[PDB]
Amino acid sequence: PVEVMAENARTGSRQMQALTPAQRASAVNTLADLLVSREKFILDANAKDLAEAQKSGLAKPLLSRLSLNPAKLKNLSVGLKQIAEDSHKNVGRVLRRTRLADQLELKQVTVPIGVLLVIFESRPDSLPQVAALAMASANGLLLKGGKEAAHSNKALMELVKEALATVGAEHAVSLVSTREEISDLLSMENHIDLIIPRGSSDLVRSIQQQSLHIPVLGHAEGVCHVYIDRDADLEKALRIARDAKCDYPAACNAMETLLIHEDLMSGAIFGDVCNMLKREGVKIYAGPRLNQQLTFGPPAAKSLKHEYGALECCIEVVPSLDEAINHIHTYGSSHTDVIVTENDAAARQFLGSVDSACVFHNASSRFADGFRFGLGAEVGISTARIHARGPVGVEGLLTTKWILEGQDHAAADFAEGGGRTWLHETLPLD
Amino acid sequence: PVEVMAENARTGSRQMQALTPAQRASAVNTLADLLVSREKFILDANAKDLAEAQKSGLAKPLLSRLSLNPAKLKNLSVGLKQIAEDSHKNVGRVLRRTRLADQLELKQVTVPIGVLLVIFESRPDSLPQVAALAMASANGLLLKGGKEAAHSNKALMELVKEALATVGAEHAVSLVSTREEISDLLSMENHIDLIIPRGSSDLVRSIQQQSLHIPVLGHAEGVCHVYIDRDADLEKALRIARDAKCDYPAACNAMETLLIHEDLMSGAIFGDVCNMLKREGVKIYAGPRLNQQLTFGPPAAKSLKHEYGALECCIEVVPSLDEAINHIHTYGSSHTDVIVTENDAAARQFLGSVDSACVFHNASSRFADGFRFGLGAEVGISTARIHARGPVGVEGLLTTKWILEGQDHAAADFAEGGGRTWLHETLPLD
Ligand SMILES: N[C@H](CCC(=O)OP(=O)(O)O)C(=O)O
Ligand SMILES: N[C@H](CCC(=O)OP(=O)(O)O)C(=O)O
Repeated sequence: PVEVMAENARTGSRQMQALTPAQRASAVNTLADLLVSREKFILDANAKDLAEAQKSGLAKPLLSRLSLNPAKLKNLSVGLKQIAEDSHKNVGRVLRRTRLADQLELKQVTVPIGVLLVIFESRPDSLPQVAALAMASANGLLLKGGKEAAHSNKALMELVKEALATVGAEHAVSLVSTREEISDLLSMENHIDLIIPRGSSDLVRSIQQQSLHIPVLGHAEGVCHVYIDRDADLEKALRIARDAKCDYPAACNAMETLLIHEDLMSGAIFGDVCNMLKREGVKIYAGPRLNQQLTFGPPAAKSLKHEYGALECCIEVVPSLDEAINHIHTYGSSHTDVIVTENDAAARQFLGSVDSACVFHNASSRFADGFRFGLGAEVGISTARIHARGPVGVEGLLTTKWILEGQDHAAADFAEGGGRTWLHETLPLD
Repeated sequence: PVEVMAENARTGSRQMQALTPAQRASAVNTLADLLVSREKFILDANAKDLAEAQKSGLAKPLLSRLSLNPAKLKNLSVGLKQIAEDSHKNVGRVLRRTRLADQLELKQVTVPIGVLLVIFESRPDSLPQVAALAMASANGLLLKGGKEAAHSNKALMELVKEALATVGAEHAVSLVSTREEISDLLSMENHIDLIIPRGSSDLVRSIQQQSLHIPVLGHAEGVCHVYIDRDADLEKALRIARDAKCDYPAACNAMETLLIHEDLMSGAIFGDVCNMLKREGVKIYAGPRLNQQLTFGPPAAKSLKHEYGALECCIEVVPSLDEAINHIHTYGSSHTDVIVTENDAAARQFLGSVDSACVFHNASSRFADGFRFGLGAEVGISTARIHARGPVGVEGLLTTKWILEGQDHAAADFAEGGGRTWLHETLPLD
């Protein structure tokens, strides 16, 4: 069934709630061990299921992401080991230690979010990742993929279920797929808490539109942007654009535009970068100001708010750093940004100005992946205006809960009628 | 108009964004000064407008909350002074200082939320509160009340507008009311960010239903709950129920139920508490188990998930502490809770168990107001599953923004093809 799953999930969440000390670390340890001890099973499952899917040939991005080999298995094992190691005290943590009057102290402890419902096109290299995520943040977890690789996902589900049942006393994790009517449970409320799409632009778009009245994660479209300044040496910009566009054209956080100080048009930079893009075979559009400054020009642009995911990168140019700010905040989804120059003043004003999901200074918008931030294995990428930004580390799955241990106190007793006063002494947090 | 207001708001937000050092503190200082220097104006405005509204006589809760006197003005002045004092460094704060490789350091700075849209029935003792809130968290602000007290609210708007224009160089705060079609702008997106209802149960309910796809605040219905244990001396429970129900029956966070160890039914506690409730004239319903244990009994109960706001408090009893947990998590909106006993073991298990918006140990659910937490003047009360819980302090209006200042780095350069490595040295945060 469906709802009984969610309730089993909540129950088990509270079950494993009181089991932090070396428990869940040991749990994901044994999970890694099981991952490295039942490989032939899961390897052959993935192989046969993907092979059976090949006869259909539904789409090359999927039919590529579906891959899985012992290398990826070693990678997942080591990543989950890292999560185990650094996941010591992400629950049951204090954040403030404050007193009000005699024997009147409070704090602000951490606590799970509840019953998450992750949705992704079958990239079965993800399932154990998020499973360890849940079992480290102790918040029980549902899962829901697509018909593709369903058998392999089922095998991984057996994996994680056994691994949890080792110690944990409850299967506080479940899979529900095979025609489960995304709109049906998506419409349901008061059981699921955080919808974490991961698959690709299709899922996140279809959700953000479809979804209504539910806390979600995941951005809309990774419309990056870049800037270069009159005080930037060129070869920087060159290799930067290389890392930016040349590397992984289908990446969510992959750059999709560019912007340059108009004055340095007279620096041959344009020719260098565009000849380089052609050396790497990159389709080129541009914008109105570029249509102005030159005669022949690359083709027109459909809409500045587009996305390509392949070797295509629009290009505009403006005179004002502030005009740059206007443009970034007007068109792009403000998922990312970057500045390249040597002056700090313009740089620091910029960094202090834009409200993207991050900024950089002589870096590569390919940097935003969490793993590159030493942030522990991320769970997604958020661009929403609340509760999480950019790389959503494991901390992006926790909330607060105030506790108070008084003796005999009350509200009216603190008024002038009683001998109760406020102190607000911020104790050293334990 | 409407949208131009929102855009003026965003512009001014970024305007005052780069003006932290003693600027906004001075701004709210001068705001308090103006509040204490143009009283006759605003006092007479409130007086005349409320008097004109009295002829209608729309509702006593409103026609009571509408009050305003020099005492309340002194109170607002001192509260905003407190906000000024403690609002030094809530923006431009670092949270982590981490390096990856040579000259590759990052951080995680704070940043406003954007363009908030607060909605409340006209309690004009609120407007300057939230205005100082915005101007301390630098996030520009809209405002939208009801037709009542519109003139007084307009006067306060003149107040705050002049106070901001003193220094701030932009009116990054605006009012839009007088028939502004809540559903119209509520439906609008991509300009407003956080909807903060404050008025009363009516507004929050009508919104939560009406609202769709927008980050909101404010709970649904402050269905509290209480527990008492077989290891609690009675007079505690007595004065606790006093402070709980007797004080402010219409309070959002006011208790609405009760629960007692069934064994101590044999302790005359029931008679004491109910005779006390009658001494304070409290309407009484109860629940099925109580219907069982006694014969005559108070009347039936419509639905356990109800709310009264007046001298009415349902009462149930269960044997199992865990059954208590089940009940709290099943019926109540889990806005609050409290335990009263002397054993820590049961107490500590409880506190570690329930997932309300807070818990207590020998306190009064009237405690949850933020001001009682030394938390600075709150802005609302959230019960949502994300981003804020219980007392939403001023910190509940801030987000994150990652910055990076590298030299010439890239993503592929960190692979084995380059001499780039990861360090993850958590520097001492500045
Ligand atoms: N393949 C990813 C890097 C590519 C990336 O941008 O992140 P992803 O969108 O695949 O989660 C990794 O292993 O860190
Ligand atoms: N009147 C409030 C206390 C009552 C209360 O529960 O808070 P409120 O719902 O009025 O914001 C105060 O001044 O702190």
